[PDB]
Amino acid sequence: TQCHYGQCGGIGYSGPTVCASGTTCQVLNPYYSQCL
Repeated sequence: TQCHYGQCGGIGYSGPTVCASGTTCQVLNPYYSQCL
């Protein structure tokens, strides 16, 4: 599960795309999305 302040991933991310329960995957950049 993607951790708080972890990259849930933007375009081309093949890792943990699901954020921790209570955190939301927020796109900060097209490729950088973070779980806040």
